[PDB]
Amino acid sequence: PTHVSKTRKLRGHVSAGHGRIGKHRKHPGGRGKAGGLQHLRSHFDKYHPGYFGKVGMRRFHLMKNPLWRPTVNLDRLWTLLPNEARDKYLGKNTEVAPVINVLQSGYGKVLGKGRLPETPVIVQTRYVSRRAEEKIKQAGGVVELIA
Amino acid sequence: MKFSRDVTSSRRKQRKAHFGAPSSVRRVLMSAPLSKELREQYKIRSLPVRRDDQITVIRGSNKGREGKITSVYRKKFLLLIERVTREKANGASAPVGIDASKVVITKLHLDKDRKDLIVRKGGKV
Amino acid sequence: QDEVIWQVVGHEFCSYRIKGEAQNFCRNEYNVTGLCNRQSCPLANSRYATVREDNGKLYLYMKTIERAHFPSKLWQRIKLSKNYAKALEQIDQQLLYWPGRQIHRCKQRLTRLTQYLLK
Amino acid sequence: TKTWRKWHVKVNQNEKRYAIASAVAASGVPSLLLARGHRIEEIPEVPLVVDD
Amino acid sequence: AIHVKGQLPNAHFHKDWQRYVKTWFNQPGRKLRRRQARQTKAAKIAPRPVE
Amino acid sequence: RPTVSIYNKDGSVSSETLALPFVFKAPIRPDLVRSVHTAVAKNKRQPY
Amino acid sequence: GIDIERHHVKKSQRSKPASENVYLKLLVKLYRFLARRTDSRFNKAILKRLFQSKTNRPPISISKIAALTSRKSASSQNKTTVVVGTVTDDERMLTVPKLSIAALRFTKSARARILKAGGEVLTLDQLALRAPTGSNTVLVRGKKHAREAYRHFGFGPHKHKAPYVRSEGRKFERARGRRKSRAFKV
Amino acid sequence: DSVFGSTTEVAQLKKNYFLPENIISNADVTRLINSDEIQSIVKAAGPSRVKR
RNA sequence: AAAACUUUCAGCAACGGAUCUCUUGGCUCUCGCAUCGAUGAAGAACGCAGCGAAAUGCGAUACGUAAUGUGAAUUG
RNA sequence: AGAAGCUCAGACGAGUAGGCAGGCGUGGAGGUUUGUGACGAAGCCUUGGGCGUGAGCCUGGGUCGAACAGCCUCUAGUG
RNA sequence: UUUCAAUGGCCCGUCUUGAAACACGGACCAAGGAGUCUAGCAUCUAUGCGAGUGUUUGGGUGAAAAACCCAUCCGCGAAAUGAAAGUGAAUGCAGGUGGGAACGCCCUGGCGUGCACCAUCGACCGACCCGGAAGUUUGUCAAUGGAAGGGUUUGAGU
RNA sequence: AGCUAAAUAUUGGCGAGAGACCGAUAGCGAACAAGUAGAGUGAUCGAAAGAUGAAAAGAACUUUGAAAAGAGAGUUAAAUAGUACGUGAAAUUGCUGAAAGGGAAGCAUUGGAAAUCAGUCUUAC
Repeated sequence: PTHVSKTRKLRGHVSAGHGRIGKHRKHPGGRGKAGGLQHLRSHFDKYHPGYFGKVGMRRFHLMKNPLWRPTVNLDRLWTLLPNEARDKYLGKNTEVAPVINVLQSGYGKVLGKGRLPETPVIVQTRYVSRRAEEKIKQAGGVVELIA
Repeated sequence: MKFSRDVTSSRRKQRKAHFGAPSSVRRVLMSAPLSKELREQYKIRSLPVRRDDQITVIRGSNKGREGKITSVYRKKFLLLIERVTREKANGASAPVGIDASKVVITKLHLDKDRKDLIVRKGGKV
Repeated sequence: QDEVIWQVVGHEFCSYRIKGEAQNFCRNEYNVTGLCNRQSCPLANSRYATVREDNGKLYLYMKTIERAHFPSKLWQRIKLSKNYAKALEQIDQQLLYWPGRQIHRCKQRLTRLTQYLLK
Repeated sequence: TKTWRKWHVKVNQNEKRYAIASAVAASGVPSLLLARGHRIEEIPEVPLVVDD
Repeated sequence: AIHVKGQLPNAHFHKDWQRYVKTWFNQPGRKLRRRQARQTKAAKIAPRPVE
Repeated sequence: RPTVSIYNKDGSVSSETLALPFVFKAPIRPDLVRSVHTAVAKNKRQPY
Repeated sequence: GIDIERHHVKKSQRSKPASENVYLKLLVKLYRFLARRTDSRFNKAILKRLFQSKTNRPPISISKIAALTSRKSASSQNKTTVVVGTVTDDERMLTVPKLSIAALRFTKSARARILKAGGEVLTLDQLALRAPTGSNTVLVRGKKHAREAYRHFGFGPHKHKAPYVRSEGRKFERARGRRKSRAFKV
Repeated sequence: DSVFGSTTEVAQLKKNYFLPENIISNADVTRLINSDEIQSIVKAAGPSRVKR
């Protein structure tokens, strides 16, 4: 609100907490990001390096949708399934192997961080890492590419 | 509580409507209750005051005073009642105005329009 | 739960609490001390007793843990219309087992009410 | 003063539901009803439920 | 002149933006208006589905 | 669960009773209710 | 006149929770009595951690508790785990071991998984009955500096901390002072 | 029961809503402090307001 | 050095119009509506009442005529 | 034992710029107090009394004539 | 309360090393009169939920600008790295070591045990510098592809 | 080459309903005879100003005075409401009482003097 703020405690104090020797002036140091190479260089160099100059090549008319590729790791593949499917298939030897379509989960690539249980599993995806596939095949499952 | 949104609850608007009411609207604003005999005879609780009516003062310093309505003085929301007067210093007499809600009608000056008004307001004659 | 009630009503809004500028008075119709405190908090104590005055007649109120859900039968009434001494022994008897230290407080309260009644 | 001041203020729906459940629980405690200012010294039971 | 921690300010507010502030105080009113128009269309177009 | 009595139009107790809903066992939080009430009571204000 | 360095020196301590939670104050009131009527360092530390704030009480996880209680030698057995904070679920572990945790809050997933798979969930007051001196209890803490603020604290020349930047990309604090091709790297 | 549900079973009229869990199982702290489980181990109580 | 005078305090009386209470006003928001003019508009000027300067209203049919409604006033 | 309470002991106390904390006062909003009021509310005057370190608060008498306040929270065109 | 006597007491505010200042402003009184709101950001704190989170763009529902409820998206977070092409995180109980909260055992220590946090030594991921094993087909001699392995380089990583 | 409803906008006009808005130095410049009075060749500039009482019942009459008025009386709940009208602050002013004073005054501290005043007590046991 307003009643638990300052300017309710500086009522009576001259200068309102901005000092006498220097005062509260409008823009004594410049407006906005003015500086950065002339008199704000100390703050800019020590707290925002890399701010000035160009790095890299431009891309004209960039569109994010063709680049859309969220990634999921192996340690979340079984959580992508419903609880009933995990109960039916995790740790149980069956002729029919559970399938996870990570694309319907919102993922464009399956990454290999984490461990995967020993039960066989079918992973349907667009992209996959090299050792992500190695662990899936190690766990007895297969990776099928989706497009 | 009022549930219509065509009617206003604003004090500003209600006071403005009352004090800016034209003469025809003030006619209904100046309404008086009927006496018990008239109420049981006409099945009417209240009628607007008319000149020549017979009334009795029910509140104020003139409580109980009776007389014929000499003029319903609409622009001040006052009733002037015969013999309800005040003695000025110089010796003349000035009328004392009584609000219509502070009197009770004991005899109506019946016209055929007043009879139509009575039977139109769920009454009989 | 009794502590929940005190933390809700004791330090903040309560219809029987009268806070003025440095102190708390408890006018609650079933308190003895007249001050606000859990030990003496009538609503937040399930087993507690009081005295109040009525038309020359003294009244002792009690309430238990069993009837908490029913406010109508929650408090129990007894009336006294005898001299002070006997009125004292009644509170002594009625409280020699029930509150713990309310015996002395309601003896003090009964004292002040009987001075009221004579005046 | 400006019209584009923030008049309405957001509460998480879960915290709104928390408060509603807490208030219903509070209504089920006779001591809180008396403390808030309700003259329930003679009502038969809390919560007071009447027939349909 | 920028001496505090945090990211460098980026406020695009160097035009006359107060002239073009858009408020939503008519959001409940528009919602009711759309409801009434939808119901008016529902009653007017007969058995035919509204969509 | 504890049961609650049902009262007729004449104030008498009816035989039918209801179990206490689980909502009455919820935590009672005056601070959180006050904070939500503080905010919700600002949602019908008109601008000035 | 006395030559004293400083006068009236309070150090840093919190004497009560800044929270206005009635039930937290009830637990604090219990552990105030327990700390000062017992010689238990456990009770004193529980009282101090009840005073602590949200950033000073990081959430602990089911798997982290399982990891800490299954450390080779360990001898964690059936000893109850005590954390002054929230216990969050870890979906990544597919089987939850039989565990006993006492905590301020359990997330709905974490509480369901613990009860469904083995052990029990306790509040800090129930712990005060079973182990009123905190005997055979594994007191654990969350990672205080896993908070995002510590990813930025101490930023400077050659400190390798995260700068406060509005966006991530080739245009955002990446050219001068960040690589040798543009003047220097700092 | 349909409107608010329980703390372990979902409400029918509120989706994926469960009644909140308290941080303390029993709020009767005085009786829990004065219980035998606590007073059987707490060291002998020091004096109250002490003589000077 | 007593009075006068000057200053202070209090009472009463002046000067002044603060304060308190009010409010047919303003401000802001929402809802609904779409209708100026060569068939003379917006605006301006001069007039018009038994007794009127202004405001309000009207145009030599001039604080208005007709028609419709109400039903007995207007009022200094 | 308004445990946010009670109690014991020791050391200590200057301060501009400045930081922090707890309080006093004002207009409006929610709740509350069987709240005060034409048998005199608000305001105003006072060589009356009382409280607080203080911001202030209460009261006797005079004037006056229509509304106003305590407490818990909300808020601000708040000294 | 008033007045007297004794002692003490310069005119306040302001910039200033320094104001009683022969430095500035102030004849007097009443009323008005200056760190606000908004879009962000950062620390801290409170609350809810928590690998999730956010109902209020809308729709439903209320006769009502409130409250209540709600599908699908989406924001932020759950992955980084590089200019890009691209690749993309367990040798180990998700390692050692040092100090460490709490606990246990023993007779004050000792012994275990080690959360949190730092010091440090590694392991892994991306770039950078080498190294080119398969494998793919098209140029098979090749074209393309990148494995093992090495640097003690680097990242706002695991 | 061309037309086209709906969803969208709306500091104006018109009709409504509101408000954690302002309360007569505020809120629109204007609550009132306000874009008025007044200013400027002109473009333009642009105020101040709400409150007797329930009712004028607005003070008949006698008396003094050239009159204005005063003094009685009268009206009223009230003229400590008389239109110079609710309440009526301060600056500043006159009267009265008290006090002080040899080229400032004010203040602080301590007590005297004079005026003024409360508590306490009287009782309870």
